Amino acid sequence: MKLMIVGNTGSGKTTLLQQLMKTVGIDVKDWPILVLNVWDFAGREEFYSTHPHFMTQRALYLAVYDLSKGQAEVDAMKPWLFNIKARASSSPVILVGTHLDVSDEKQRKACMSKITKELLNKRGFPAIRDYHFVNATEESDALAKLRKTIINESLNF
Amino acid sequence: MKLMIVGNTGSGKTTLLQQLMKTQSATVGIDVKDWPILVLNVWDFAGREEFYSTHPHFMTQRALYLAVYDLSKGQAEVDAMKPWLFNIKARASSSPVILVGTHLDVSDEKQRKACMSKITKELLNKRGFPAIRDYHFVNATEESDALAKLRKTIINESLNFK
Ligand SMILES: Nc1nc2c(ncn2[C@@H]2O[C@H](COP(=O)(O)OP(=O)(O)O)[C@@H](O)[C@H]2O)c(=O)[nH]1
Ligand SMILES: Nc1nc2c(ncn2[C@@H]2O[C@H](COP(=O)(O)OP(=O)(O)O)[C@@H](O)[C@H]2O)c(=O)[nH]1
Ligand SMILES: [Mg+2]
Ligand SMILES: [Mg+2]
Repeated sequence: MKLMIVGNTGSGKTTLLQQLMKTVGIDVKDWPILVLNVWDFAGREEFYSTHPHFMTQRALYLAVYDLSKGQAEVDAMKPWLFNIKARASSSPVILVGTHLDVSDEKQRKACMSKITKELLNKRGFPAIRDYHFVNATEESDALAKLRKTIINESLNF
Repeated sequence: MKLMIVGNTGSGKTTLLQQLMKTQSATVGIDVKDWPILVLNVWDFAGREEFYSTHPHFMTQRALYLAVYDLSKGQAEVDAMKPWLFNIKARASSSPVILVGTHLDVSDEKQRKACMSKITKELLNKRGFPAIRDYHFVNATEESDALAKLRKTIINESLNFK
């Protein structure tokens, strides 16, 4: 299923691949011939960063959902939270509802009540550190706050 | 730090990242970007099947490797492969590996004998390196018989690996 292209930088890995199929640290492509999931690594540092330890222990999560689709999308977050918990116990999560610009207040408050009650303080869900509602298509106050929360969480982990 | 962006397709994950950073599928399944602020290694998952695909079981136990070196730099590059091979071994003792020397077009005939000799006697059938299935020498920039043989080896081993 996966084809990993490894070796040192400048050896021709990306060039070889586009020729077979006929810098970014890690490039992930599908190759239909049987479909192979191809992982193109720039060098040793990038391969090392995929060790299961970093992948499962050293990660912080943005769980993103479309608020304009209403509280069922918040429900759609539960399977994600169980999966995230199973990858790591200690994985902190920030929930982000997008499409705020095309959401009603009934939806925003319902989703928040849902979040507050059903997701916010539960074992074994991950620790959900904050939640945000944003128009993801533009710069805004709320998006800048989300940006700061992501920084604060990365530093304090 | 890794930042893993998850959720279902079309929820705005890639749009949200682009906005945050301003400071077959229609979309890439997994996109991996560095974000300098502290550098965040950001992994943007299109959806559930893509996140699933990164389970450590699939990452470490369901992977075939193309181990690439520059043959115009000579037998020292074949030596450079040994650390890679120990590393691949540590992920799964069973990982199949195909070795490929590029830059054939700017290498000597002797360069290459030395590499093949080196590969043959130091890497080929060795407890515990991984399972080195084949080796090839190619100009990676063009179609060739040699590249077509490599393409075939990849199909063959992949199918055998399944
Ligand atoms: N002449 C020649 N140049 C090559 C060959 N393979 C790669 N290159 C050149 O090597 C350089 C590095 O290639 P790249 O594909 O970026 O290497 P990567 O870091 O391993 O992904 C590029 O300028 C390629 O065009 C080859 O077989 N022959
Ligand atoms: N109106 C609006 N559209 C959004 C928002 N976030 C994402 N979109 C749109 O949703 C569609 C899918 O976004 P994309 O980033 O591809 O979602 P992904 O599949 O989760 O990566 C695009 O047409 C975006 O412009 C938002 O907050 N408001
Ligand atoms: Mg490359
Ligand atoms: Mg996307």
